[PDB]
Amino acid sequence: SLSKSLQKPTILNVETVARSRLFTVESVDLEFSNGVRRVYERMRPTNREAVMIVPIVDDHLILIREYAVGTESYELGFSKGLIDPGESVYEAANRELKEEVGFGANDLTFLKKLSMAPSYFSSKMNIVVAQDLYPESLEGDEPEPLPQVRWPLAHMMDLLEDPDFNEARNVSALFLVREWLKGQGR
Amino acid sequence: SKSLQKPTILNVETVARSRLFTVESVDLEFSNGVRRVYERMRPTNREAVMIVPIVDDHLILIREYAVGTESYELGFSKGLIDPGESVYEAANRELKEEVGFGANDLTFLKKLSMAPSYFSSKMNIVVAQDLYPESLEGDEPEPLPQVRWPLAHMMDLLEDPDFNEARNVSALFLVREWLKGQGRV
Repeated sequence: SLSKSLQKPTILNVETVARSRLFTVESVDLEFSNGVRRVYERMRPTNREAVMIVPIVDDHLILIREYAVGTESYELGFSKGLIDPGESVYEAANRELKEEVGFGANDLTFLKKLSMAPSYFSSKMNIVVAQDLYPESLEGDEPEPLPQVRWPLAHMMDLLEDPDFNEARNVSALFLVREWLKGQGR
Repeated sequence: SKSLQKPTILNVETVARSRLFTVESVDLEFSNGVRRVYERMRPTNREAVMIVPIVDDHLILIREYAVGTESYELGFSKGLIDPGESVYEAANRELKEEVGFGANDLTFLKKLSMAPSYFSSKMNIVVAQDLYPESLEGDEPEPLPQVRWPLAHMMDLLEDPDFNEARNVSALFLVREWLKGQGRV
């Protein structure tokens, strides 16, 4: 038969089937274009977005060490947080830097927006590069201080040899910033 | 300056369960005495695999429905590694189920975590070459349209929002780096 365009399935029903303090899982009844019915599960859709900041000062990246309960270990990577309602990406980035690393930035650049496993989650991550930093601290919600790690741009790619850093958002960010740095040749 | 001391886990408790999700509440005591109750997805040892097939200087991508964003993604074939399978074996089987091809040359490029703050799952990236026809039945509810994308313009994928997902992006850049190594550019 004739090749045809994509046709999204119709959502027959959506029901909350489990809720924790931070998670709300929904059961979604679907009917695909070919009439096949299936029940999928996903995290309740939200429009709350995240921001990840990549600070560069004196030819070094500023990374942080942060506990992750999912793996029960310390990850090495870029500062991340949520964009509060009403805030632009630049504003959330500046606020998160101040709260996590004690600096604000006069030069913030929005490089890319990414989704993460959209089959189950609808969250987006905005990658921002921060330069021309100045000291300024804000109170965050971290239970413990976030140790900072200065990493030379010239050896940026060595971060891929550290399993504590090898997380999809960190790796995507690393390569996107390097591409951007090439643009201006710095 | 003091060394890193992981918080101590005082208590773990299942607090919600769905068909595919089991959320745990974790009581923590950081080394500075601060106490917090974090929530996470029950830790698992099960791993995923993602395959990047290359044929005649082109990437083979697939379009697949994602209920979380209620849209069609454009990207690499992904699946779960079955217990007892190596990454190579899982990659070959998934290729077969999803694109109808097996591969004689499979290379394991990288292993990545995904939001370790709440999940503990790993994603293995495998490049597949020297393909041959061979189908296996998967459990997909509808066919997965295939899209051929030239290696010479692989970075243009970053201009398609249907493709811009952290795992696809990481794999794209890692495969490009690897291609450079064989002068495939």
